[PDB]
This record gives sequence, C-alpha cells and structure tokens, in this order.
Amino acid sequence: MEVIELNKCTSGQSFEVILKPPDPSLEEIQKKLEAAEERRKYQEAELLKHLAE
Amino acid sequence: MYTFVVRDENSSVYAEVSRLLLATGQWKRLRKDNPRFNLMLGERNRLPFGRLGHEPGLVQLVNYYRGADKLCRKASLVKLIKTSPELSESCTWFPESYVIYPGNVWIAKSGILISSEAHVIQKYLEKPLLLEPGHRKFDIRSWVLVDHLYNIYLYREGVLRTSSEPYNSANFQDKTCHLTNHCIQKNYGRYEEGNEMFFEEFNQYLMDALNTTLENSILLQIKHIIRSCLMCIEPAISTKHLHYQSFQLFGFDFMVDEELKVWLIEVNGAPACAQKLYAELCQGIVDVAISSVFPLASIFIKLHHHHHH
Amino acid sequence: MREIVHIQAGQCGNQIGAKFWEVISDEHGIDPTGSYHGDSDLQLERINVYYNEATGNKYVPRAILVDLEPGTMDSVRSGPFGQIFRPDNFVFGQSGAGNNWAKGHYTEGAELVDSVLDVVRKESESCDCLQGFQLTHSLGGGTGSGMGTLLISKIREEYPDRIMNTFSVVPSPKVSDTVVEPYNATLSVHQLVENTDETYCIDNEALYDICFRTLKLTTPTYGDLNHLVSATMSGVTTCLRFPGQLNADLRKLAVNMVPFPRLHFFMPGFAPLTSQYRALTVPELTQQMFDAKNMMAACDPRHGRYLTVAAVFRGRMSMKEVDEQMLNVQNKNSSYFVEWIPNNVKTAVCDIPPRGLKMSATFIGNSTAIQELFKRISEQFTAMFRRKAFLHWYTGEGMDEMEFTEAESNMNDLVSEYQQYQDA
Amino acid sequence: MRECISIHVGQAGVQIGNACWELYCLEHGIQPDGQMPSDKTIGGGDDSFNTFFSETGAGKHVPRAVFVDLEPTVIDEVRTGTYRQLFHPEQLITGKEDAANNYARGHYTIGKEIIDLVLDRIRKLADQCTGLQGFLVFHSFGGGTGSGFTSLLMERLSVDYGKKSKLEFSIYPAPQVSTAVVEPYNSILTTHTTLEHSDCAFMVDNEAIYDICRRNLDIERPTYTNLNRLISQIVSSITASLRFDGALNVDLTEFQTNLVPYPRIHFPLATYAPVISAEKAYHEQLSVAEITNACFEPANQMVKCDPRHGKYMACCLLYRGDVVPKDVNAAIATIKTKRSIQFVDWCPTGFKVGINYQPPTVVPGGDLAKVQRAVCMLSNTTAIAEAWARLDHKFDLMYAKRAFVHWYVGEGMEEGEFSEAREDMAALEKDYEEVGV
Ligand SMILES: Nc1nc2c(ncn2[C@@H]2O[C@H](COP(=O)(O)OP(=O)(O)OP(=O)(O)O)[C@@H](O)[C@H]2O)c(=O)[nH]1
Ligand SMILES: Nc1ncnc2c1ncn2[C@@H]1O[C@H](COP(=O)(O)OP(=O)(O)CP(=O)(O)O)[C@@H](O)[C@H]1O
Ligand SMILES: Nc1nc2c(ncn2[C@@H]2O[C@H](COP(=O)(O)OP(=O)(O)O)[C@@H](O)[C@H]2O)c(=O)[nH]1
Ligand SMILES: CCOc1ccc(-c2cn(C)nc2-c2cc(OC)c(OC)c(OC)c2)cc1
Ligand SMILES: [Ca+2]
Ligand SMILES: [Ca+2]
Ligand SMILES: [Mg+2]
Ligand SMILES: [Mg+2]
Repeated sequence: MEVIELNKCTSGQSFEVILKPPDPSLEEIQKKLEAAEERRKYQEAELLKHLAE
Repeated sequence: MYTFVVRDENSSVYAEVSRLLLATGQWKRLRKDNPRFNLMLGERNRLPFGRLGHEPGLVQLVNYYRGADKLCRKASLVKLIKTSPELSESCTWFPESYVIYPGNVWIAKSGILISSEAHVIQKYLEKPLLLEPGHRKFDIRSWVLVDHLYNIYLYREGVLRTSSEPYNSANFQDKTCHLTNHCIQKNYGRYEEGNEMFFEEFNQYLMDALNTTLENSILLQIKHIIRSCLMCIEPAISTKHLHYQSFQLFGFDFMVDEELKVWLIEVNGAPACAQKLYAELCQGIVDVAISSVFPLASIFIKLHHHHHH
Repeated sequence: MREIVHIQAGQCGNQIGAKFWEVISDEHGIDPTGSYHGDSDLQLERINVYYNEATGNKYVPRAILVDLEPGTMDSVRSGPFGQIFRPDNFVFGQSGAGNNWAKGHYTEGAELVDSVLDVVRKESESCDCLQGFQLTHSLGGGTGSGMGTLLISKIREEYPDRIMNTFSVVPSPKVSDTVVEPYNATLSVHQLVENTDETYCIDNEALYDICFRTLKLTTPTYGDLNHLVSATMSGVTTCLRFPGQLNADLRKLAVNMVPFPRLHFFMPGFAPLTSQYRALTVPELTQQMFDAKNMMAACDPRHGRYLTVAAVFRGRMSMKEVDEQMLNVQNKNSSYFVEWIPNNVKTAVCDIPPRGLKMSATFIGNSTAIQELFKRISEQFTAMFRRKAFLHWYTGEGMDEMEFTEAESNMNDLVSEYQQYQDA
Repeated sequence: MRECISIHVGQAGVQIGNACWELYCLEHGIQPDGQMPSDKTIGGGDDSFNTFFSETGAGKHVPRAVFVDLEPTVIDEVRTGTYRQLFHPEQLITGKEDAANNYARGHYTIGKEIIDLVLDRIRKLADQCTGLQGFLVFHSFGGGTGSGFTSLLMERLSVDYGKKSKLEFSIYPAPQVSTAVVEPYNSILTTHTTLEHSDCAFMVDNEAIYDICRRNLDIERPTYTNLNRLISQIVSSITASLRFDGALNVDLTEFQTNLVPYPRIHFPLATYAPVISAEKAYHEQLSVAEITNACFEPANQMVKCDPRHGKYMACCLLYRGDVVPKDVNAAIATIKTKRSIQFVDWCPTGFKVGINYQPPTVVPGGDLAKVQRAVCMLSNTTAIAEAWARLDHKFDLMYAKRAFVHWYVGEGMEEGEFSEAREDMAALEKDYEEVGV
C-alpha cells in the first residue's frame, strides 16, 4: 500500500493511496422555445374558435 | 394481515409456501406488479433487488440473497474457491476444477463429456461409494435455509438420488450409470421409489454394512462445507443494516467417495424439494424465515461454530 | 397566485354559498358586518385568498351572487351574514328560470350574463394574481344549472388560463323539485366535462341518506343537507385558507388529481358527521373518511378504483400517526387504488380545527366509481327522453332534440371513459 | 484564486441555499450583516474564501449567489430573514406564478419570459470575477421550476459560459417528504435535457436524508429545516476544498477529473458519517477507523443503494477535524479485508484523501452535535443506477397510460420529448450496466 503525492499546509493536508493498479446554439434553443409557443398559441386559437361556434 | 407477491410461477417450493401462507388468514396475495408487499417470492432471472426496501411504512422481505449467484453458477463457484482465502486453492473437499471458455478422467459442464480428450472442466471421482445390493453410484442433496440474520439452518431430511445400473470404469459414453440425476433416468425405481433413499434408511445401511453412522461418516463434512461456503460470501451478500432483508433456500449437492469422503458437486439457488418432504420443509420455511420477521397471532439443525484460536 | 373569485348561481348555489361564507368567516374571526374580532395571526395570513380588505379595515368576501329571480338573494341579504357581501355583487333578473336549463343558458340568462361578468371583471381587476374561480350551483334547476354553465363558458373565454372549480349539487328523486332534473343535469354535465378543471360532485341522494341514516334526522330539511355541504366546502379549502409549509394552490391540486382532462369529477367525504363530546382517534377519522357512508356522492368506491386521493386532516394530532394510518388503508386495500399511478394518495395536516370539533378529516377522491352517478342520471334521462316527455318546455325556448341526443351521448362516453381505467 | 457562482433554483434550491450560506458564514466567521473581523485586506483580496464571497469597500462580504424561484413566497423569507442584509436584492429573483409541478410550464412557458433576466443578473456577478471557474446549481428533480427552468438555464449557461464547469446539487424525489405524483416525469425530463450540460452531479435522495434524521437525530417527523441543515453539512464537505487552503479538489475541474472518467456517468455517491444528535446526553466520540468504516454502510449514503453489487471508478475521502494520514491508511487497510470494494479493471484501486483540521461547524441550537472528526466519502459507484431504475419504473407505469401527459402538452411541449427523454435514460441504465458487469 503506497502513500503518494503528500501535500501539507497549516489548515490541512492531502494525499493519494493506491492499493492496486489497473451542446446546441443560441439559435437552436430560441427556435424551439418559440416552437413551443406556436403549439401553445395554436391550441388557444383552436379553443377560441370552438368557443365562437 | 401481511401481503405477498409471487413472480416465479414455476417454483414448486414457493407455490407451496404461497398456498401455506394464504391458508391462515393473515396473508393476502397481490398482483405480481403491485409494489406494496411485505414479502416478495421473486423470479429467478433479473429479480429487481433495486426496487425493494423503498416503499415507506412497509418492511420488505425477499426469498433470494442478491449476489448468491456467485455460489450457484458453476463458473463463478470455481473462481470463488480458487480466489478466496477462507476456501483456499488447497481446498480438500472441492473436485479439482478448471475454467477455459468456449487416474486422469474428467467431466465438463455449465450434453455431458466424460473422457480424457475433449464451461468448467472438473476432476471426475473415479472410485465413488457404491450401495449394495446394486454396485451403484449416488449423490446427496441437503436443503439449507439462510434467514435474514444469516443463521444457517440445515434441514435434517436429505435424500440420495440413486443410480440403478452397475457402475463401469471402461465405458464412459453410457449416461444411465454415471450421471445420477432425476430427469436423465426418466431401471427407473427398481431398488427404491423414484430412485430416492431417505436418511433413516441410508443411516441403517452404513450402520449394518460399514459399521458407522451417517451423522459421523458423512454429515460432519457436509455441515463443514455448507458453513464454509456460506460464511465466505456473507460480507458480499448479508442484508444486515440494509433497507430490505433477504432469506434463501439453497440446495447443496454432495458426493461420497469409497473412503467415506464427501465432495461438493454443486450449489443450487432455486432448488426443488423431494415429493415427500415438501409439506414439512415448506412449513419450516414459513416458521423460520417468514414468521420470524412477520409474527402471527425444531426440524432444522443450526450450523454455528465459534472455535477459539 | 393567491386570489380566488367565487360565484354562486341560483337558489341552491346561493343557499350553500351563504353557508360556506358563514362557516369560513367564523374560522377567520370575521363578524357579520365584516370586521375582524379574532386572536391568531394565522386567521389573517391567507385571508387575501377569499377576502378584499376595505376602508376602515373591513374584510369583504370576493363573492358574486347570481340568480334570475330576486327571492333567494333577498333572503341572503336578510340572513345572518348578509351585510358582509358587496352590494354591487348582487346581480339578479326578475322573471325566473322555471327549473329550465334552456331559460338559464339560452334566453333569460343570456340577457343577464354580461352584467354578471362586469362584476367578475371588477373583482378580478383588483386581484394581485388571480389563480382561479369557484362556482356553487345545482345541476337540477334552471339558473344554477343553465346560467351557471353559461357563465363558466364566458369566464373561460375571457380568462382561458385560470382554474375553474365547481361545487355542483347533483340531483336525485329522493330530494326532487321537478321531474325535469335529469334533463337539466345531463345538459350541464356535458358543459362541465369541457369547461372545468375540477368538479366536486355533491349528490343530494348521499346527503339525504347521511342526514337520515347516520344522523337520525327523520325529516331532513335543505338546511340539514347544506350543513354537510358547508362543512365539506370548508374542509377542501382549508389548506388554501391557512398556513403553511407544505402550502397549497389550486393549479398544483388540479394537476396532481386529474390524470386525464375529462375525468375531473371528485367524490367528497367528511368525518366525523355532525349536526360532539368524544373526540375521535386518528385511526377512526381514517376509517370514517374512507367509508362509503361518509361520501357526498352516492357511489360505492369498492365498485371502482381510485385514480388519485387527497386527504386533509384538521386539528392538533400526531403527524406520525396520520402517516401510519394513511399507509395502513393503502397497504391493506391496495386493489382499490390503481397500481399504474404510484404514490397517488397525498395527505396534508392543518393545526386549526373547525367550529365544534377538536379534529376532523376531509376526503377528496377521483374514483372510477363516480361513473355510477352518471349512469343513474343517464337512466333517469332516457326513461323520459325515449318518449320525448317534457321536451316542450325546452323546445319552446329554441332548443332542439339533437342537442339532447348529443348531451346524452357525451355523458355515456364519460361513463365509458371512467370504465376503461377501472379495468386497466 | 478563481471565483465560483452558486445558483439556487426553485424552493428546494433556495431553501438548501439558505442552509448552505448560513453554514458558510459560520465556517468563515462572517456574520448576518456580512462583516468578517478576521479579514484584514478590506475591500479586496485573493484568499481561498473569496472564491465564494466578494468584497465591498464598506467591508461587507457578499455571496456570489443567485436565487431564482418563479413565485415569491420562498425568496421573500430570505428578503425578510436573518441574512437579509447579506444579499444584494439584484441576486434574489422572483416571478408571480409558479410552474405548478410541471416541467413544461417551467421550461417552455414561464421559463421563456424570465430566462434573459436571470442570465443578465448572472452576468452582473461574472463581471466581478477576474477568472470565473463555473457554477454550483442547486435544485429539485421534482418541482416544475426546479426541473424545468434549471434545464433551460443549464443550456443557456453552456452557450454564454462554454469554457466553465457546471456542478449540480439535485434533490431526487421521495414519497416520505412531500411529493407530487408527476415528479418521476419531471425528474426524467430534466435529467435528459441537463445530462450533456452538467459535469459532476451530486444526487441526494430525500428518502435517505429523511431516514438519517429519523434514525440518528431521533426526530419523529423531520421538517425541511432538519433535512436542509443536514444536506448543507454534506454540501459544505464537498465545497470546503474550494473555500479553504488545500491541495485536493481546488477547482471545479478537479471534481470532474478525480470523480468522473466516463462523462455521462457523472453521478457520484456521497456517504457521510458521523451524524449524531445534539440531545444525546452522553456521546462516545468515534475514531478515524469507525467513521471511515461508516462510509461503506448503506444507511449513511445520500442515495440508498448497495455498493457491493456494482463497481467503483473513483473514491475520495474528505476528512474534517482531528485526522492524520497514518490513521486513515490504517483504517483503509482494515476496511479492504472486511468489505467488497470492487473497482473496474481500467481504474486504479485507490483513494484520493483530503484533510482539513478545522472540525465540522454546526448551527447554534441545531440538531447535529459538535464532533472531533468527521468524513465525507465521494464514490463514483455504479450501484447508484438503482436510483434510475426506480425512477424509470415509476415513469413507465404512468406513461404507459399517458397519465398526466396532457398537462405537459398543454404548455407547448410535444409528447415525443417524453419517449425521447426516457430513451436517453434507457441508454444511461445500459451505460451503467456495461461498466458495472
Ligand atoms: N430537501 C429538500 N427538498 C425539498 C425542499 N422543498 C421542496 N423539496 C422537494 O422538491 C420537490 C418539489 O420541488 P420544489 O422545489 O418545491 O418545486 P419548485 O422548484 O418550487 O417548482 P414549482 O413550485 O412547481 O415552481 C419534492 O420532491 C420536495 O420534497 C427543501 O427545502 N428541501
Ligand atoms: N467430479 C465428479 N465426480 C463424480 N461424479 C460427478 C462429478 N461431477 C458431477 N458428477 C455427477 O454428475 C451428475 C450431475 O452433475 P451435477 O450434480 O454437477 O449437475 P446437476 O445440475 O445435474 C445437480 P442439480 O440440478 O441438482 O443442481 C451427478 O449425479 C453427479 O453424481
Ligand atoms: N343540497 C341542496 N340542494 C338543493 C337546495 N335547493 C335546491 N336544491 C336542489 O337543486 C335542484 C333545484 O335547483 P334550484 O337551485 O332550486 O334551481 P335554480 O335556482 O333555478 O338553480 C334540485 O335537485 C334540488 O333538490 C339546497 O338548499 N340544498
Ligand atoms: C394524488 C396526489 O394529489 C396531490 C398531491 C399534491 C397536491 C398539492 C401540491 N401542493 C403544492 N399543494 C397540494 C394540495 C394538496 C391538497 O390535499 C391535501 C389540497 O387540498 C385539497 C390542496 O388544496 C388546494 C393542495 C395536491 C394533490
Ligand atoms: Ca326578457
Ligand atoms: Ca480579503
Ligand atoms: Mg327550486
Ligand atoms: Mg414553487
């Protein structure tokens, strides 16, 4: 069991111990935020058409 | 009034435990996909251990130990024996087995090949014990119930799955004398019923013929191997301090050689009981494994041995 | 989202509505003239849900009173808590609705509906953030049934993204004004399926049986039926009206209770049933609120399955023991809750109890058994409709037989739709 | 040093933020108004604690924090609370209308209107940074804001700030604490959309925290205050290395490197001991070996799973208090012989240790007792795949019937995003199983 890379300081210390070895764009986003607003606005239009009938 | 689910239809043991549970008044079965159970009697393949012990309010138990496949798959059982210290590579009761992937006689398995030419390759016990009158091979099946506390309970009644043909050294191809399973046979029940000899009779034969007992000559080594095997895997599988709990019924298959030495052939995680013993065993599983966790309104022998060294 | 606007339509609507305001004003320490004379800060902390604050720190209900005849709304003004309602919000016609849907929806009510919506707008405009609307009405008569469902359609047109609740007194021959009720109810149900997010089915059959059998009232008035309703109405609205931490709004309830949009017909329950000295243990409240005897919609919940449940325990009690008890009935009767919606029972606790009782429990269930109520009204409808009986009253107001055949069919689909998930 | 911005989305994030910053203040000796006597360089400095707080000429120490809820009631308690003066009001952002437990309402509808405001207020903090590292994002998996707005923000952060690290602190939903029925949808939908935009993600199952509070603090019915105060001690363990002088996990890139070799599998298990009651009259203080050994008990993990059945890719012990390297390695050797600590073949079978001598700080009058030494193990183990299996199974039950789906579609979302997002998770469960078996 080997205890390597030991580093010390006044507040603490650290080491490793080894037992054994071995994104879309601004356009694409703003697009399909607005595509969700289309279908939202289509449903509301369908309703207000149905309510007119 | 507790609740259970049955997700293994094929299990003849836990068909009977279901039947014994229902017929009481305090155990309603549910649909297999209901999450709100006290007891799962789960499937063999892909038992969803990750889903257990999460439903709030309910204490959840299951009839399998997760990771105990590492004792019942042959290929894993061989690796466990060669790799672990507690059962070392110098293990005096396991047949000398080897693994290469797909007296010098061997056997292969995971069609059964007994030869010198040619999964796991295992040393073949050339000179086994033979019952008289018969001149015939057998294997011993002992049923073992590990509960939620990891108490190892050995069922007193075992069974000798007998061969009925005389054994032969020169002839290997013929499977009716060498392989002593229940299905390969079906002289199917010439000497005893369905090729089975229960422990009272096998004790009497050893008393009369060999001037000893089953308890001393054979059962001491069975008790050693069972306890050796299960306590090795305990850290890997124990459900102590776990959000669900596990019991399991195991079936250990042994072979007694000519100089009264016991050998471990195979362990079975989903074992079928003998036709006579179902009622008494399955009752015992409800007593010890289920009712001990879920109380209502000894057939087993306990294998504990803390020798101080 | 804090403000709810309340509307009450017709005789039954205004009658149960009055009692709802009497009950909750008492729980908030608001006296008959509108002044606060309580004690706790918890009475005032969510008072803005149902009340506007006026000049001289008076609290006036956010309540609009609607009827096509002056009878009932005159009684409300004369009645005990009449002086609290804003007088501008009394909107009434004179000619009446004759227990006729057509009059309420198409002719007499059409004349008055715009003047009602002006007051609705007046109360909405001065809402910091309007969350939704609730309507008390009956489906058996003319005004509450016909005009009520018309106002619901108008309110949806103008406020299409707000929540629309109803407390809808479903009719029954045991407590019947007129033979035409099943017609009125069936025409209204079709409306409610489209234009409400939640509809609390108060069945008069149930309220009678509860008054008769389980309260020992031999000859029950409408007053005795309305006590049960105004208690239930206080119960479901507790978590909106009081704090807190686990606090609530209408939209989250509507979302979690309604798996499919047409299936939003709930089955209320209350415990214990009153008109007492021994307070109930938590296991009893749990047993009682889930009992068929305590249900306000006359359906046996064993004949279907719960899609969702919501339970509101009131009083100072062990929240450990509530959880334990709610988990008991779920784990002991799991066949009556759908497996395919996990964790479909939500419980809340509220420390303030109602007047009289030290601890109560209100129950809201979206069960598939509610189909039975619609099957009952669908049978009553067809007995008459198959002989076109009493249709002249409606066809005289311009209605067609086609409109009846539609509304029949829509409600028979609703019953099919509820039956679909009772088997799955 | 390099600066770090914490972002708290929804009720879960905000209220957990309050727990964290209250603790961070007590740890550094900063007070409710924001004055820090121990700070000598007034109005500036490049100390380790300045990675989380910024300074003003008046001597106030101000969090690098942004609170975001789509409804005001929760953030109002911050504005009127004990640490009201601590935050600049531009950091506390609110709407008028919540996402109603709906991923689509928070992401698509209400998200769209408020995203540009939030990113602007984040850029106000980024331009007080001489070299920004990245972001610590706090949210729920189950809320509409928490699930919905978070995924939109995490996308728009990768655009505007592409060279930075993004860490998640996620509250996996549990029936014991309050729950909506639709949270398994919200969780899967946001995990899918956030997966490529988060670098390391620390999940915390409320079921685990709840039971830890029941079992170890003897609290019958735990409040959020109880749950959050415990979660913040865990969070503080993890972030302390960024806030204090040290040599392990000194930047946000080092968490990724030490804990996340496979990038989709960026969900490490946090295990934390000891949790001890302040009401406990007589307490025998636990040693280095006892607390390290506790990091392999399931009962102390943030997510209930069985690390025995599954393999490790990375392990990190983060000690706090009276600890020395030789007591640690002694415990590590003991623990190797008793427990099934199976690593993957390609990774080394090791432990990156980090010690800070200042023992755990605790909130006055709180549930947790002061202790001489504590630890937080961070282990990228495949057993945490259990948490996905559970969530996906609930998802499959409701979605088989299209239950509640109309609510999401009604906010402009497409039903295809459900099956798309679930198919990613199906791939994620398969990515875990190859590595683990
Ligand atoms: N640990 C913890 N969990 C919380 C807290 N508040 C809410 N939750 C959990 O988060 C989920 C609900 O998410 P919330 O954060 O309340 O939702 P939100 O982000 O406000 O979303 P909307 O209210 O829909 O806008 C549930 O699983 C709750 O148990 C908290 O303070 N601490
Ligand atoms: N090394 C060996 N020496 C002698 N006989 C052996 C042997 N290995 C296997 N056998 C014999 O082969 C037969 C079947 O093999 P084995 O017991 O390994 O598999 P199995 O699957 O049939 C047992 P079960 O199904 O009950 O779990 C047994 O009857 C046994 O006697
Ligand atoms: N529960 C209850 N039901 C009522 C009351 N008044 C009328 N009803 C019922 O409502 C239906 C008649 O509706 P009603 O309100 O009189 O007609 P409207 O004034 O035109 O709406 C019948 O089914 C009655 O049984 C009441 O005070 N309480
Ligand atoms: C089937 C699950 O039903 C639920 C779950 C949760 C909620 C809910 C969420 N919030 C934020 N508030 C509520 C809620 C719960 C209630 O039941 C106790 C209410 O009483 C009826 C309530 O009043 C509006 C809100 C709802 C249903
Ligand atoms: Ca007229
Ligand atoms: Ca400084
Ligand atoms: Mg009348
Ligand atoms: Mg919110």
